[PDB]
Amino acid sequence: LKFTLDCTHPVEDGIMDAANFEQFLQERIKVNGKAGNLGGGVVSIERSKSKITVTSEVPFSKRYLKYLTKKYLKKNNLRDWLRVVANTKESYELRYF
Amino acid sequence: ASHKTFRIKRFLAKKQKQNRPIPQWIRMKTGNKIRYNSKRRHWRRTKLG
Amino acid sequence: VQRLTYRRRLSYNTASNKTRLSRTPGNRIVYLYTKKTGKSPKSACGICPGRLRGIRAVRPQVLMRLSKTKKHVSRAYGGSMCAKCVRDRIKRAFLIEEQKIVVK
Amino acid sequence: TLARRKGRHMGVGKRKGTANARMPEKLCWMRRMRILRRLLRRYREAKKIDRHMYHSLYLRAKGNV
Amino acid sequence: PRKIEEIKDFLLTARRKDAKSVKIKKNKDNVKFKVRCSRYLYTLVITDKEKAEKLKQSLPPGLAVKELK
RNA sequence: UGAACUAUGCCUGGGCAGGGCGAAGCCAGGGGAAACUCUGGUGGAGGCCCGCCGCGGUCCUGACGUGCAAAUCGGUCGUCC
RNA sequence: CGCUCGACCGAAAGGGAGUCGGGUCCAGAUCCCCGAGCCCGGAGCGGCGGAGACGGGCGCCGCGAGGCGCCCAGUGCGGUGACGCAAACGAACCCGGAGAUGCCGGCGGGUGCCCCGGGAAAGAGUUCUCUUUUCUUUGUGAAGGGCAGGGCGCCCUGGAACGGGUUCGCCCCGAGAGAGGGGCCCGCGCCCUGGAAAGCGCCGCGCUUCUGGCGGCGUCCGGUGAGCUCUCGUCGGCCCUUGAAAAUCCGGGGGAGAAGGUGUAAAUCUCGCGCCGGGCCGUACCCAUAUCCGCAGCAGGUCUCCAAGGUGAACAGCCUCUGGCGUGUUGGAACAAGGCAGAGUAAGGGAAGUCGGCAAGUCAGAUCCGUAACUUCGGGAUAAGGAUUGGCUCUAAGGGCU
RNA sequence: UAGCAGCCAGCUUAGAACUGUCGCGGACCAGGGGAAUCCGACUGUU
Ligand SMILES: [Mg+2]
Ligand SMILES: [Mg+2]
Ligand SMILES: [Mg+2]
Ligand SMILES: [Mg+2]
Ligand SMILES: [Mg+2]
Ligand SMILES: [Mg+2]
Ligand SMILES: [Mg+2]
Ligand SMILES: [Mg+2]
Ligand SMILES: [Mg+2]
Ligand SMILES: [Mg+2]
Ligand SMILES: [Mg+2]
Ligand SMILES: [Mg+2]
Ligand SMILES: [Mg+2]
Ligand SMILES: [Mg+2]
Ligand SMILES: [Mg+2]
Ligand SMILES: [Mg+2]
Ligand SMILES: [Mg+2]
Ligand SMILES: [Mg+2]
Ligand SMILES: [Mg+2]
Ligand SMILES: [Mg+2]
Ligand SMILES: [Mg+2]
Ligand SMILES: [Mg+2]
Ligand SMILES: [Mg+2]
Ligand SMILES: [Mg+2]
Ligand SMILES: [Mg+2]
Ligand SMILES: [Mg+2]
Ligand SMILES: [Mg+2]
Ligand SMILES: [Mg+2]
Ligand SMILES: [Mg+2]
Ligand SMILES: [Mg+2]
Ligand SMILES: [Mg+2]
Ligand SMILES: [Mg+2]
Ligand SMILES: [Mg+2]
Ligand SMILES: [Mg+2]
Ligand SMILES: [Mg+2]
Ligand SMILES: [Zn+2]
Repeated sequence: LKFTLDCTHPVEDGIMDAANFEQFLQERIKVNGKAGNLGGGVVSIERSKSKITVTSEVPFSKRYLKYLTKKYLKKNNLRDWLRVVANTKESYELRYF
Repeated sequence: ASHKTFRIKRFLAKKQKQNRPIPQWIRMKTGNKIRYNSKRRHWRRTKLG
Repeated sequence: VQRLTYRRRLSYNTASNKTRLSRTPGNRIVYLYTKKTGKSPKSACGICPGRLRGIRAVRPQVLMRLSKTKKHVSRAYGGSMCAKCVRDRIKRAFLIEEQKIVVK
Repeated sequence: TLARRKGRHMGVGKRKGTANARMPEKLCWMRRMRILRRLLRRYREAKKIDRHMYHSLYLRAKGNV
Repeated sequence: PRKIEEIKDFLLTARRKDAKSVKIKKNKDNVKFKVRCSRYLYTLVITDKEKAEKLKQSLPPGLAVKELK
């Protein structure tokens, strides 16, 4: 239902920024087979200070966020610099190697 | 095989202890007269039956 | 898929080298040697083909450790004769002993 | 396999076994006979057909009718 | 292993002459008392929580207890 | 002195994909005045058929022929409840 | 007290009571360590508990709960029944059961494996474009208790033709079906004790021969299948083939005997538990294109178990994952003749080659059509002779459950 | 009451359109056939 993405370490070192990574999710989240408008108002994404929260009424498997997070790192040529790890439940942190 | 009798296992134990090389001090004791054991057997070349 | 092996020296599929697959607590599938299936007793009449009832079906020497009530029934010939052939032995014994009174 | 479910890759030139090997005729008869007799036993239970009409349709179904 | 269901029967088996030790396993939903005997390991599954301490102190003296955590 | 090879017999164990033709028995529907017939389905018989492992060893008179081998190798081939 | 008694040897695949889970080594392991059991043997006290043990009939003390005397019981009990209860005396002798029965075929129950669905969780892979994607991991021992499931010519009531029940096939019924209600057996399936503490998966911290340790979270929800094996049942088929013995164990018949006289005794098929013991021998490794045999690291020979994904009828052939390996007693550089092999290919002709169609060439799967002479009527027969076959988008028919 | 609604589940068969160079058991797997004569009946064995 409620999942978060903790990316405080990469934005503190000045590699990425939560402002661009948030906009990447709005255009690549597939809802009901489509990626536009997030299927309406069912899937709402909120962006805090270096912490993005995704909530929805459909199951919305959390490992889909890890699928798009790694898809975001490879797109920015830093796939070999960060490691998407689930520190706690309903969470996803980005750490170094 | 893995299933041995006590008599066969006792027979293989003696042939295993006879296959030891000649002690080094025996060579100096005999003045290199007995240099190597003339009854050394190999498990591939000589079979004991 | 794993290919498991035997656990004893006997490497043939004999009548006593029978196994079954069991899943261990270590998330493995190993062979587990089972005992041969027992047979319930038959009737002493030699007529009824079905086995006896109320009696365990185990190996012969297993019957040494079982209790007596697990090896017979509370009837007259229980454990050695079926109920249908007991009631026929009662009627046959009574009716034959009655014809031997009429002759006198 | 998802395409073979729609009939693709299963034409005449994609078969190398006898029709009785691809689908056993003895098992198609076993399926159908378990479907009809199960239907006849439900109509007799629900009193849609009596025991006299059930036995007639049972023998008629045992024959290829 | 045998499973005891009554609390009176557990204290009756825990006071045997062959009672080696009693192990207390605190699970998430219940708490088990595993008394070790000569042949079997009797286990009393107590689903209640406050009834566990009322039975932990009810154990006879001289029996070694081991709290498994 | 030998049946550790092989020949035959005995005791006790093990093993032999997938397919094909498809016999008795049975069900149903038609023909008959009876004798009894016809169609479909079912059934799964056999020192039966194609055929893998197995077990054999036809042909090439192939390879090899001081060989891998004091009898073997390849394709092909016989049989495989 | 003894006829079946004629010593004894003879199976590391026959018979044969009882051990499984986790961990550990440079090499050991169902044997060691930890945990959980089990079997056999042993007991005048065999150490306790329970069973055997249920009390009645006459008078009084008595307006009472109970207490006084005599006498008589009591080697268990329930169900119409199949049979069930923790036990529930019993010799000689007899009878029976299990040990202990072939091959083949059909079907059904259960595991294992495979497959499908979670737009499931934890890591990893791919991202130039697309991919809520791809890959890996998602667990429970023996023994006991309970319950699904399967089987039963097992019992009671009752009574059948308008015969009915029923299988893929059969088979079943007045010597009693169908239906209703029960009993027993097998349960290796599921829940629980074991048992999560452990085992795997992931994450974090401490540490670099005590260090080689401590913590966190997870170990999930379902589906079916002409799927493949194993196994337990069940119904058949075949034989001028009938498809082992014995140790050992049990039940019954039998009522010889033993037990005490009013609360116990004899006896207890542990009947709930406790106590002691289990000696001797084998145990490493190879098991075969280098640990066996063939003079050898010999292209030979040598008995078995386990066995995945795709194509396909297939345990065929070709490709891939787990696992294994360096091409099988050597490397490098050339591509002459002549060989062996690739069953290499070929203009026009098509057996003129040759002892001879030797050699290899055509044909080949499957579907739909069509198949003579002859015959022992079974066959011949895949006779012969034709057509169709990819890919893609649809349509139609064949099910289950409420 | 010439049965309907909801839900679930696979695997096969038949027909049709379109389409590529008339190619489609595309590799692999995989019977040449017919008319007669001699001998042995056949399977098996050496
Ligand atoms: Mg040798
Ligand atoms: Mg087998
Ligand atoms: Mg048929
Ligand atoms: Mg045999
Ligand atoms: Mg033929
Ligand atoms: Mg062959
Ligand atoms: Mg061969
Ligand atoms: Mg020969
Ligand atoms: Mg040859
Ligand atoms: Mg030659
Ligand atoms: Mg030469
Ligand atoms: Mg002997
Ligand atoms: Mg044996
Ligand atoms: Mg080892
Ligand atoms: Mg004992
Ligand atoms: Mg009493
Ligand atoms: Mg009493
Ligand atoms: Mg007493
Ligand atoms: Mg036997
Ligand atoms: Mg036998
Ligand atoms: Mg069978
Ligand atoms: Mg009945
Ligand atoms: Mg008796
Ligand atoms: Mg070993
Ligand atoms: Mg070599
Ligand atoms: Mg040349
Ligand atoms: Mg050539
Ligand atoms: Mg030419
Ligand atoms: Mg010429
Ligand atoms: Mg010529
Ligand atoms: Mg030829
Ligand atoms: Mg012909
Ligand atoms: Mg003639
Ligand atoms: Mg001639
Ligand atoms: Mg002949
Ligand atoms: Zn009888």
